Amino acid sequence: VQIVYKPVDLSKVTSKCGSLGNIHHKPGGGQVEVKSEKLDFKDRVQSKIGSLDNITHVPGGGNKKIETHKLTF
Amino acid sequence: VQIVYKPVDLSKVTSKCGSLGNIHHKPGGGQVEVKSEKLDFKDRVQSKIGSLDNITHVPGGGNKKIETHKLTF
Amino acid sequence: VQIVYKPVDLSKVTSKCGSLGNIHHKPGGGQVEVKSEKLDFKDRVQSKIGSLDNITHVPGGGNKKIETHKLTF
Amino acid sequence: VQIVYKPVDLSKVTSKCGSLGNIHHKPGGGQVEVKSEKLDFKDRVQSKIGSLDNITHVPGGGNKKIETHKLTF
Amino acid sequence: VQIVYKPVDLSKVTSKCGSLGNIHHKPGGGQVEVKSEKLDFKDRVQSKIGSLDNITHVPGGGNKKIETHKLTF
Amino acid sequence: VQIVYKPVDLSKVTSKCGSLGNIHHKPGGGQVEVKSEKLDFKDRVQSKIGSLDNITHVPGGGNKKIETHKLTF
Amino acid sequence: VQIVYKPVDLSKVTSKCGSLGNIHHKPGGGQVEVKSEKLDFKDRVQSKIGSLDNITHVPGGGNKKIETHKLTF
Amino acid sequence: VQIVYKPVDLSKVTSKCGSLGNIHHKPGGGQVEVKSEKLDFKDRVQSKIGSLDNITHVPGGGNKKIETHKLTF
Amino acid sequence: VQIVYKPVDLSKVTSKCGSLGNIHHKPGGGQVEVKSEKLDFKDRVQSKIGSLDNITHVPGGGNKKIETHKLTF
Amino acid sequence: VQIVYKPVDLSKVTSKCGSLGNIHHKPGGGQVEVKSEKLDFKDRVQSKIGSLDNITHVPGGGNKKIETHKLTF
Repeated sequence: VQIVYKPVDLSKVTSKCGSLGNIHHKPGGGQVEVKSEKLDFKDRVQSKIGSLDNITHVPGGGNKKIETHKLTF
Repeated sequence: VQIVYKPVDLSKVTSKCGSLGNIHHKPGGGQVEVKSEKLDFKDRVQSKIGSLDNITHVPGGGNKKIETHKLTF
Repeated sequence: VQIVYKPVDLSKVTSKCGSLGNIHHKPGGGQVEVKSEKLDFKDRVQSKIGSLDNITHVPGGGNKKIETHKLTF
Repeated sequence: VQIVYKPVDLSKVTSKCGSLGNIHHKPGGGQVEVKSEKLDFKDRVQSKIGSLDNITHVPGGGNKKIETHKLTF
Repeated sequence: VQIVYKPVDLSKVTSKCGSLGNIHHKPGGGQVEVKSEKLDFKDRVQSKIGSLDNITHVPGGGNKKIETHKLTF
Repeated sequence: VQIVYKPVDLSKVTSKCGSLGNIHHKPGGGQVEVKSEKLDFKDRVQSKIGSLDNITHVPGGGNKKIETHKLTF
Repeated sequence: VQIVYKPVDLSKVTSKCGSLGNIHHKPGGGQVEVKSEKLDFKDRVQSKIGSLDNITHVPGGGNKKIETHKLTF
Repeated sequence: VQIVYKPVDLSKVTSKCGSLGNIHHKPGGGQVEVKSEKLDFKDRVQSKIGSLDNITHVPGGGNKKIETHKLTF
Repeated sequence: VQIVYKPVDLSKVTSKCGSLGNIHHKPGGGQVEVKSEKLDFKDRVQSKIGSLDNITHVPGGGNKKIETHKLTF
Repeated sequence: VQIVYKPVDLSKVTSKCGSLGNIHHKPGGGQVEVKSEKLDFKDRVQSKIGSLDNITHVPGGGNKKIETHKLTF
């Protein structure tokens, strides 16, 4: 048997911004509490427990491009 | 048997912005509580327990493009 | 047997914005409580328990394009 | 047997905006409570339990385009 | 046997807006309560339990285009 | 002229409580707004403007006794 | 002229409590706003403007007794 | 002229409490805003402007007794 | 003219508490804002502007007694 | 003219407490802002501007007694 796999891609992902400006992010603080006797995790776990966070993700043009090229028998 | 797989793509993903401006995000704080005796997770778990977060995701043009090219027998 | 697979795509995804402006997002804080004795998760679970969050997702043109190209016997 | 699969697409998805303006989103806080003795999830579950959130998704032109190209025997 | 599959598409999805303006979304807070002894979910479940949320989805032109191209024996 | 003023009082004000118990007062938050150009107050004014309060007055027996003894010509 | 003023008082104000207990006061937060150009107060004013407060006044027996003994010509 | 002023008082103010207990006061945070161009106060003013407070006044028996003994010509 | 002023007082103010206990006061934080161009106060003013406070006044028996004995011509 | 002023007082202010206990006061932090161009105070002013405080006043029996004995012509 014969297989040919030549997927072509000629693509653009473009972002044009003149100016972002004055981003103000001032969060007031809260309170967080957790109480859990026994905890048992296994096999590829990614958890977040009792967390009070604040993020400001201001990329000056942040673009993604994902591809996946699978081939199996 | 014979297979040919030459999918072509010539695509644009464009964003044009003159100016974003003054984004104000001031959250007042809250309160969060959890109480759970026994916790048991397994096999590819991603959890969030008792979290008080605040995010400001202001990309200056944030575009996605996803493709998946699967081939199996 | 013979197969030919040459799907062509020449597509645009465009966003044109002159100016976003003054986005104000000021949430007042609340209260959240959970009490659950035993918790048992398995096999590709993504959960959110007892969370008080606030998000401001202001992309300056945020566009998606998704494709999936499957082929099997 | 013979198969030919050459679906062509030449499409636009366009958004033109002069200016968004002054979006005000000020939610007053509430209260949320949950009490559940035993919880057991399995096999591709994505849940949200006891959550008090607020989102402001103001893309400056946010457009989608989805395609799915399946072929099987 | 012979098959030919060349569906052509040359389509536009356009949105033209001069200006959105002043969108005010100020929700007063409520109260939510749930009490459920035993919970058991399986096989591709996506649930929301005891949630007090507020969303403001103001895309500056947000358009969709979906296609599905299936072929099987 | 002659005046005699000997008002006698031998009074009890009693409260007997065995046990108060579990008083739960969890108010959900609201929103309040006021807009008033010019405000002019004088001469023994006690006002409350634009206030979102919550009180829990649980005295373990709270009793009043008031008297006023006036005499004039 | 003659005046006699011998008001007698032999009074009790009593509170008997065995036990108060578990008083829970968890208020969810709200939002308050005021906008008033010109404000002019005079002569014994006590005001409250734009206030979001929470009080828990749990005296273990809180009793009042007031008297006023006036005499004038 | 003659005046006699011998007001007698033999009074009790009593509070008896066995035990107060577990007073929980957890207020969720709110948001408060005020905007007032010109402010002009005079002559014995006590004001509160733009305040987000929380009080827990738990006296172990807090009793008042007030008297006022005035005499004038 | 003759005046006699011998007001007698033999009074008790008593508080009896066996035990106060476990007072929990955990306030979540809020946000407060004020903007006022010109401020002009005079003559015995006591004000509070833009304050986010928290008080826990737990006297182990806190009692008041006030008297005022005025005499004028 | 003759005046006699011999006001007698034989009074108790008592507080009896067996034990106060475990007072927990953990306030979450907030945010406070003020902006006021011109400020002009005079004549016995006591003000508080832009203050984020926390007090725990736990006297082991804190009692007041006030008297005022005025006499004028």
